[PDB]
Amino acid sequence: RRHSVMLDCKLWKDDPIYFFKTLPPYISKYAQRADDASIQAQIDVFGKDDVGAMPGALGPRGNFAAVTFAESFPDRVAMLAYLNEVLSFYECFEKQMTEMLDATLYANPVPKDPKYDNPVWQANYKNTMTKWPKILENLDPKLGPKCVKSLVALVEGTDMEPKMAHYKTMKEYALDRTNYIAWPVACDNAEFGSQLNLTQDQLDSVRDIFLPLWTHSCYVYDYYHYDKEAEIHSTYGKGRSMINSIPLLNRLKGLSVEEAKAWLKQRCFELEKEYLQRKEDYFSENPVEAVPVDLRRWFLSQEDLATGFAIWCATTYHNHPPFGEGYAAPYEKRRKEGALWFEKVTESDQLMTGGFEVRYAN
Repeated sequence: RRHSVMLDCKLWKDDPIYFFKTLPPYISKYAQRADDASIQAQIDVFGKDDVGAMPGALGPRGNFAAVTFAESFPDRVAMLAYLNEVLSFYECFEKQMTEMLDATLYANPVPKDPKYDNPVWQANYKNTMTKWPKILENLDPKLGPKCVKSLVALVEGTDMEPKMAHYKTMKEYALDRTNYIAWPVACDNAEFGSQLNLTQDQLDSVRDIFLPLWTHSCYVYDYYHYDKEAEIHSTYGKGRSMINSIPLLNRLKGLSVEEAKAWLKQRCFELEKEYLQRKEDYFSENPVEAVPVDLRRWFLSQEDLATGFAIWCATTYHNHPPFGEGYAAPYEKRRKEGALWFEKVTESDQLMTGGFEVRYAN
C-alpha cells in the first residue's frame, strides 16, 4: 500500500508516446523537493549562472526521481534527485568521476562534447562527487554504500562498443544495455528510497519476474535517445559505434530507423504483457496476502521505475528540445518564489539550504 505517492495526472493515459497500456505512472507527493535538489546539483557543478548547461533529470511531466522512485520518503526523494542529476553528467565528466570513485575504467572513454572541457566545471564535479556519497551513506548506512559500489562495478564493467557489431540477439544486447544505462544503480536507488528491508534471496527470487521491465526501459531509452545519439555520432567521432538498439536492428533485421522505432514500441507493449504474465504466475504460486510487505513494495517500486522512466524518456529535456535551456523557466520560477540555494557545493555539509528541502520557500 502506497504511503508517499500518487498516480500521475492523465498526462499519459492513451498518449501514444507512452509505451504502457495497463501500468500507470506514479509521482512523489514531494516532486517539488525533487526539482529543488536537481537545481542544487546543477549549481554545485555549473554554478548559479549556468543552470542547464547539461540537461539532467528535469521534465515537463515530472522529475526523473519524482516518477521513478515515486514511493520514496521525502528526504530520500531529494537525495535521489540530486545524485541522479549528478550522474546525468557522466558523459561530460567521465574522467573526473572515475578518479573520484578511485575506479579503473577498462572500457574506452565515451565521446566527450568539447563544450564541457571547462576546468572549473571539472573541479566542481570532483567536489560534488566527494560530497554526495557521504550524505547518502549517512542517511542510510546499510543501503547507501550499495549504490556507490554498484556504480564502481559498472565503471569497471564490460565495454559494449566493440560488441555492437557482434551481438546475435536483441536479448544479449539488452542484457548489456541495462548496465550501460546503470539500472543496477536505479534498482539500488529504488530500494534505498522506500527504505525496504530485503534479503539478497528475496531480490534473487524475483529477478526473473522483473527482467522484462528492465528490457522495456532499455528499449524506451533507445527509442527516445536515438536522435541525440545520432547527432553526437555524426559530429564528434564515428570511430565509436553507436550504442543503441536501432543500428543493431538495422543490421540484424534490415530495418530502417523508423521501422526500428516501431519495432521497439511494439516490443515494449509485448514486454509489459510478459511482465504481467510473470507477475501473475508468481502471485498465484505465492499469494499476495502471504507475501512479505517489503516484497510487495518492491513490486510497486519496479512498476514505478518502468512507468516513470517510460513517461520521462518521452518528454524529458534530456532527450528533447529545448534540452538544457528547458531548465531556465522552472529555475526562475523557483527563484521568484524565494527558494534559496547554495552557490558552492563546499559552502555547507548538507545537500540543500534546508537540509533536504530548501529554505525560504517549499
